[PDB]
Amino acid sequence: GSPYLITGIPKDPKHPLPIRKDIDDWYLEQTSAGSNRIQLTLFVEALTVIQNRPLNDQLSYFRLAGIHGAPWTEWDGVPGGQKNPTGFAVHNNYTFPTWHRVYVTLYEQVIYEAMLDFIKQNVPQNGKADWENEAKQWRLPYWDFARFARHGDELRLPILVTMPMVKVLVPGQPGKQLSKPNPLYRFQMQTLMGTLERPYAITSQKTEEHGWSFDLPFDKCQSTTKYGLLENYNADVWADGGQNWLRANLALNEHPWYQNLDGWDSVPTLQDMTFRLLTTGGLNWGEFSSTRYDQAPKNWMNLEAIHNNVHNWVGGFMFSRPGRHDLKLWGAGHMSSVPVAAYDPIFWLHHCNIDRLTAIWQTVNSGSWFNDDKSKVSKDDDLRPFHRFCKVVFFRSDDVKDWRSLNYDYAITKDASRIRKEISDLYGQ
Amino acid sequence: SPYLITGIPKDPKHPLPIRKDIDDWYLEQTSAGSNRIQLTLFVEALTVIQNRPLNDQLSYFRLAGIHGAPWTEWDGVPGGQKDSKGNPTGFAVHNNYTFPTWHRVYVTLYEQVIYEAMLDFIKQNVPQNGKADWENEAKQWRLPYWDFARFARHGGDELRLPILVTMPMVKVLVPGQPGKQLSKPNPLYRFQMQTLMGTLERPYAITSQKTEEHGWSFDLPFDKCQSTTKYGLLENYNADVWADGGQNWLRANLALNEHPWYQNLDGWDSVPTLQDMTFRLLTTGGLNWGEFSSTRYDDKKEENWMNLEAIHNNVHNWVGGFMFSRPGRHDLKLWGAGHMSSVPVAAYDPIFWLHHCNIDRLTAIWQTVNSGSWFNDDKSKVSKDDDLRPFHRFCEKTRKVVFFRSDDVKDWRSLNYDYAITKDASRIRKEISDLYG
Repeated sequence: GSPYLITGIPKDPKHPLPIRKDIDDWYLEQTSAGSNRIQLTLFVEALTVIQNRPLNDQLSYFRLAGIHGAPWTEWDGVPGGQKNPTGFAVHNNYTFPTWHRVYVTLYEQVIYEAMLDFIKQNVPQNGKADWENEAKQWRLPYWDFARFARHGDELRLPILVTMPMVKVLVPGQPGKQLSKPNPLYRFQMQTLMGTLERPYAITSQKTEEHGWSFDLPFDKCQSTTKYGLLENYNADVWADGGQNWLRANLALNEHPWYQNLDGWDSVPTLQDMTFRLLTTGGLNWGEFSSTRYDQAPKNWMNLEAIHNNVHNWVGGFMFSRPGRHDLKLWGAGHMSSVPVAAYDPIFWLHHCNIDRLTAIWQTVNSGSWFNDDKSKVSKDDDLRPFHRFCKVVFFRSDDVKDWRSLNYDYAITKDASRIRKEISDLYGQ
Repeated sequence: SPYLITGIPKDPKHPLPIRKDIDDWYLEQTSAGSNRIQLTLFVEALTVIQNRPLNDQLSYFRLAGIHGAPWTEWDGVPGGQKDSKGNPTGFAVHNNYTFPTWHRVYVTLYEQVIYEAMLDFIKQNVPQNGKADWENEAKQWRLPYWDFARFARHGGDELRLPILVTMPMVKVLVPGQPGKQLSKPNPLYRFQMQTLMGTLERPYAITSQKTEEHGWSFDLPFDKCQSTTKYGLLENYNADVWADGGQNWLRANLALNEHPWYQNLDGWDSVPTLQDMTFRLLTTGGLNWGEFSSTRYDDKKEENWMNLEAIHNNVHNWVGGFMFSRPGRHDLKLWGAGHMSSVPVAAYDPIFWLHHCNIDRLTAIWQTVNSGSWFNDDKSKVSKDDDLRPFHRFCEKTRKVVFFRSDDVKDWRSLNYDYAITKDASRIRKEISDLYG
């Protein structure tokens, strides 16, 4: 049904600006004895429904991920097949943060709507009000890739992302938990993705490694993978190369930046680079938002550059065998490849945190919004393919300058009096 | 009970069938067309065996239980044994000269149980017209071995876990409908129960297992695992991760090729790769059975070659993951613990058997080029006549049920299997050089 208006979760007066929580904190709460476990259940059941929707359902997980890149089809009546090929997503431009702000909100809203469906069909009548109230309080959790994980000093993929199965409530049965395949662990189709019905087939994707072109064999995958695609391995391994989360964690903490860091004062960790992003003063929106601005600054990195490295480190960015010292990080996977990154469910949790970093930076740089010579040109670009009710029109970056208009917030931005102390507590050395 | 172990029965149409390299076998089964009957048989039979209940002593859990935890009876032979530390221990022999022969029988038990389950599968699922062909493949099938010392082929320069062990799903034939195929969970990828193993009914619960790392004690939380894992157990990770810590096969492959030997190699001529260490095992002259077979021969070594058991101990570590507690930063790349590194629970990981199949093959190779070296040095002679509990056999001479003893399996061909490499005594030294030198 289109156009599909993207609004964020509708406003309820007894749910003022609910917050998007850190996914590790949220998971730990939901699985504690003092929680009803309803939000975890709702998220798992809803995302499972969404992933199981057919290709001709534009609110299926496949089609939502397909907005970003391959297989470069139409969405919501907006044509695809743009050229050479590429998707709706903005990369290397100043609208990178705002295009993705709307994309993350779309995902969140679709999940919320599926939660309501689940409740109507599965919850005892006397429990629906309670479950609905949890659905209205739920927002899409973020993965804090720059925060040291709880340990009863290491950055880690989310707890829940590393679990193949997850236990959920059986509505109306205080005892029953049931273990189910975890829809956050990976996404797979019922066949190899390169054999999907036209026009949905996922092709191999070109990459360059040590000055040679390789074909990343995503057409040969049935499941998304982190690090599991290696050259000169049998293609039956590539069908499901695994969620090799230990290697992703290693990459996050070894922080092999792709940038040349000659002349830098130090090689920062991912936490310290993030800290500098949020605390370095005097930068304009174009400098903060995108690689396009750049001779490049040293001892600081822009949001998109950090983002690009984290994608590489989560997905695996070396298909062909590297030299001896790099073998510890060998392997390629979806998140390192723009055309197919959005299929890995961690994509959305990562972009939730990029959205949070943007909100934080906005809060402490309120005068810098598409306001310099460079980013000014792009401010009024249509953020296709996303529709809103003004007449129905395309989103523009100014529409989402205030993320609260989309009826979510972050704890760190809600409590703005403390924001500089909180940035220091979380990410300061 | 008793379950009489014989090896797969002799069929005159199938003289001494061979145990194949499981990567070669996998490619034979899947590459030159869809010649997938043995692959289907192995997958379907092992799936049935893994899904048998605990009160079936030919269930996967109970067969794996023979080796170590939970330290119960099998085939009417009581548990309750203690090891050199005074801890509970299983029937398995470690640190004695019967290490190779105890495990030779164990591997044959597993192969025999699988074959019997293949026959049931065929009777239940294969139409009359296909029975002969499928029965022929079952009778020719033997347990494949994982050649941990051979470079993996490219369609080679590095050692790797088996292709098939790293696949979560596998495609099998539908016997009823030639041309039709189904993707199924791969029973070689991992083994799991339907609850955490620490909460199984008495007396089968798997406890945590105490291990030493850098001089300090750790309780490896195998009680909190539903699934076997390679490297997935890390200290101060949430227990929900431990329930199924994953098959982290890239880390296992890294360890195999980095070969972090646990022994003190001070003053060695060089630090051998796993392939070269295996070469040296097979080609170093003037060794006796005791020296070849066990870490017991020379304690100080464990305090320019390495014995079979010592190599086996390292390979178990490298497959399973041997660091639960977080190491120094320079060693983080190999952090993580898992079942294969822990004697009490290693047999639950399906790769255990493929590894031990190659340990059996290495023993057969060594025997072939060291004729007469067999429990007859001053140290190993005392163990020659040990009962290999709990394994029963029918003695044809006395017509009694008795335990296996090492001399019963001196000739592995009496158990009705062989290895290609041991077929031609004229060729074996060349083949050792071709593969490992």
